[PDB]
Order: sequence, then C-alpha cells, then structure tokens
Amino acid sequence: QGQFEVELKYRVKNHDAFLNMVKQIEHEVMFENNQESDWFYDTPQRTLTQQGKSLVLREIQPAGIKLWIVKGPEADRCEATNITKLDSAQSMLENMGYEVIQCSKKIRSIFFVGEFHITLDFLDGFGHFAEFAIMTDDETALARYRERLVALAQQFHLSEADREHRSYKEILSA
Amino acid sequence: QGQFEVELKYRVKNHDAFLNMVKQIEHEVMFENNQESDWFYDTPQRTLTQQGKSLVLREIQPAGIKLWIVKGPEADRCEATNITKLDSAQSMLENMGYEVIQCSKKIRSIFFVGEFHITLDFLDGFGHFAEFAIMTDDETALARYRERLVALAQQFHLSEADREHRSYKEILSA
Repeated sequence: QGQFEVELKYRVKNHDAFLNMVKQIEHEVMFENNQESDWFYDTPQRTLTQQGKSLVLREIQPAGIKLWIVKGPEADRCEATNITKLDSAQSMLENMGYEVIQCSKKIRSIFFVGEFHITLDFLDGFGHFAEFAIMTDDETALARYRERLVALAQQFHLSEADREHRSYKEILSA
Repeated sequence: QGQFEVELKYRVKNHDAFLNMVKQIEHEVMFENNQESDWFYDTPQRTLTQQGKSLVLREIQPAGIKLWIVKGPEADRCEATNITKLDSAQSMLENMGYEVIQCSKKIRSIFFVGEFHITLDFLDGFGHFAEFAIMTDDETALARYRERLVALAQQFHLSEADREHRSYKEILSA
C-alpha cells in the first residue's frame, strides 16, 4: 500500500441508494460527512503542472487528517505523508517558492471493504461522486486491481456509463 | 512560541561536567542520546542555499520523531511539522525537483528548563556542542530572552569565548 494507486471515479445520482448498498455490506468506516479542503500548489511558471504533477496540502475535519500529497507524473503514481501542522506546511511551501494555484472544499466520506477504499463526495452544485481504489507497491497487479475495482463498482450498480473521467482539479476550473 | 527563534550555540569541552551541572538544575528530559539524521535538500543549482535557506528532513531514533524543516531566510526563522512517512517525503521532494545535497548524523539529547531548550550534541570528529534556545511571537522580548540564554549558558560555565558561530552544516563542511 503506497506509491501506486489505481482509482476509478464515478458520478453517483442516488446517495441513500448508494448508501443503502454499502449499508448492506460488511465494511469499516474511516469517517463520514467531513469537510475536505484542498490547496493545490505550484511555482510561478507552473512547473509541476507542465510536468504532469500536482502538489497538494489537504485537511479533513473534524477527523483532523492532514496530508502533504504529490500525484504524477505516472498516471497511477501518488505519494503522501500525514503532517501535524498544516499552517507550517503551507508557510514552508511558500518559502520554497510555491504558491496556491487553487483551493477547494467538499464534503467527503471514506469507507473500507477489504483493502479497497470507497469514497463518496458531494460538490455543492455539481452532485455526488464516488471513487473506488487500492494503493499497492506491486505494479504487476495494477491491471488486475483495476478489475476487482470495476467488479466492486458493479456491486453498487455503476456502469462504465457512470464513469467520470474529469478529475476534481482537472475540472471545476470549469 | 513560533515566529522568532533565539538560539545560542556553544562548544562543550567537558561533556560529563555539562551533565553533572544540569543535574543540579530543575529540568525535564525530552530524550537522551538518540541518533539524529538530517538530509539537506536543494535544487541542483543550489537555489535555497544561496538564499540562506535550508530544507531539511530529519529523523531521531529511537524516539521516532520525524520532521520536515525549513530554516531561514532570516536567521531567527525556523518552521517545521512532524511527518509520519520519512521515505514518502524523501521521494516527494525528489519528484518536486530537489536532491540531497548533504546528509549527516549525530548523537543528541534534548532537555527542558522552563520554556528553554537545552540541546547537547556530539559530532564525532568535532566534539560536543550545546544549544540554548527559545521561541516567541513577541518581537519586543528578543533582547531580554537573549540575555536569559546567556545567563543560562553561564550556569554551565560557557562564555562568549565558547560561542559557536557556524551552523551544523558549516561545521561539517569544515
């Protein structure tokens, strides 16, 4: 569980329905209905963005989860580490020459089903979204996880037609 | 305690004498004789170094303390946050364009005397060193704090003649 995260995003048109579904499934809960704030960073010339990378500081309340994240360049590469002082992290990145190129808020819920993660998000105005994923270190099993992920997705009655390819930041820059 | 750091470093000729003295002063132990490893980062062209900044990833064992630190550009400025995954941070700074420009290890003990910090270090091949420090948000009390740090150090029979002006990195560079 690390550097390689396969993730499928879906549009969810029915919350309680989706909820009822997981409601009828054996699962662990990381947290429900927290507010997640994300701060995306980059240099003045947008160097990270030109290289297919994203740098993010993230805080989830009231769970109190705070992360320093870097995604890319590889399609499935994602690294992170928990941090205790979000403000210090923000201040250090600016001192490092970085600037917030985007900030965002959303209500989020994350559940566990085996080693797979289920994320349910709600963007005020655009609707509910769902993410299914698993982070692994072995990259050979990255096409087979992508499948059990689809399998799991199928359990919630979500078809490829429900698949959402536009990413959070990747879109609602709109 | 965060905006302004006041810290005086001194060379310690007699390690045992320093500790026997601390035994006569009311104090607390954070940790004793731990190994501290520091990894200094910068871009290949030394952007940060040339601007008086230090970007550091630090690990202390067996305490298990892991930090992401940025000191400077101002001499009295130091910011940090604990991180849970040292290797992820290392890999993220790498992905962000930084490289290890210098690394080091030393033996360190940290004690508390009021809101004052006393750090006793051992840098093999260079000798022992002590740091007396304090952090405050009140810029009006700087002179007074520096005075109390001299007196404190005076208790350990350390004078301005024992004052070490070089930073950790500079002492190593000899």
